[PDB]
Amino acid sequence: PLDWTTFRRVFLIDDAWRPLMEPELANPLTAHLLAEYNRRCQTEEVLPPREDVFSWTRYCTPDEVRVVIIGQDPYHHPGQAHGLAFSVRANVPPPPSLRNVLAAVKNCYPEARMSGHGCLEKWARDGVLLLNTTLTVKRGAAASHSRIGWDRFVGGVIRRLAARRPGLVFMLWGTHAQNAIRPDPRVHCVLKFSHPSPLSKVPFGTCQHFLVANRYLETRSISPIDWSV
Amino acid sequence: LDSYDVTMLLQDDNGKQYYEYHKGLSLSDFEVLYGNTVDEIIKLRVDKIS
Amino acid sequence: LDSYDVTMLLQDDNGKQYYEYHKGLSLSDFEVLYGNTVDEIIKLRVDKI
Repeated sequence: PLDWTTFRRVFLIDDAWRPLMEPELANPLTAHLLAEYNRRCQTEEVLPPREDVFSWTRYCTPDEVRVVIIGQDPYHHPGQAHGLAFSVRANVPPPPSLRNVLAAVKNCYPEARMSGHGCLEKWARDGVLLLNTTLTVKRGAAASHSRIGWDRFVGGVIRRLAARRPGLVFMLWGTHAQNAIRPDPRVHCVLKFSHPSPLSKVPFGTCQHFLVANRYLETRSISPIDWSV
Repeated sequence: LDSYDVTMLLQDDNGKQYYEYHKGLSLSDFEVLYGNTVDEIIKLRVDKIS
Repeated sequence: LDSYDVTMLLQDDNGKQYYEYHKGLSLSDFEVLYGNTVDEIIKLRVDKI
């Protein structure tokens, strides 16, 4: 029933993501997930807008992915979310967790030129896949669309991405990312830390994932990520 | 394994106050929600439900 | 500077509950307070004063 050509046109999905996403259209859950998303869109204010839901497929191809950073659901206020985990639109002052991510980058790289902005498109074009497990949210309600099927769909995309070849870097921040995404640590470079939230047990500014990931890439003869943003 | 309800009374840049209700979250989810909060907190309620 | 009244209902390892009260905290104070809490959180109340 669900046709790839229609699905990618409706959601503005880059066709380079086809081998990784098209098999999800044979999962009967996908039809229920799409009908529930279509129905929520008519009865409530759904974020991010439709053209942004899959912006994460548009910055780089599956073969250009080097690092996977897992998020939960999008920011729930208008103008914040744009389809990438943690990232905010350019005119938006970075919310507290994102400020802590940016401070950890600057502590890792004192010579990095930081803009003070929170738009992470530069990282995304460089193979930093900033992926939320839940792709939509009702305005003003965190995790409101967390049980309609997005995590199963996205879970499928990540599994096929991870299976393509060994050597991905995974940065898993907080309990939720660590419980949901469990890659084989002998196949991929699996990096774990507490969440960047100011409420975490340890200050996120002390996180060295950015340096550890770059030392890993060098051992595989891959050029490092420039973390400046 | 604990689940929580979260209620916030926030104030926007125009001085308008509004409620937000977040239901059945884990304590880790509450911590993520807090780190995404930008408007001024007037009231915050966090209650274990299970 | 916004100051807050912070109330917590906590549960110790023996399953005994107890209240802790904090008056005049900033949001940064609350964050350090929350981060350092080891007992199980039953209730949290943060109110601008």
